[PDB]
Amino acid sequence: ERADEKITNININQALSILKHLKSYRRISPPVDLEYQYMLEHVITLPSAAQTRLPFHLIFFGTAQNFWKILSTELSEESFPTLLLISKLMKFSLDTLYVSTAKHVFEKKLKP
Repeated sequence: ERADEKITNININQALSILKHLKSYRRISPPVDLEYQYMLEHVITLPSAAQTRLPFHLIFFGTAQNFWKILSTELSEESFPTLLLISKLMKFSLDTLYVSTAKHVFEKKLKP
């Protein structure tokens, strides 16, 4: 950003809020096989931070399919506002998140 070169296909003006939101959020689930596969394509040992946070490479410039594969296992009532705000900043389809959250809350909280 200091270099002032927005010619790259990767955006820079929006990732600062994403990093803060990811730092403020704590992951509750073990890493999914998608993260293992993406890390083993560019082989590097997974650090311990995979147990507490979400990978930035698969979120920012990754596909929305990866987005919904990763946030599928992270759905909860407390995580719903943070993930909804992230999806607002992702400019993705909020309706899929709403349907998935409704089904998850029905199954985990309303069913018992």
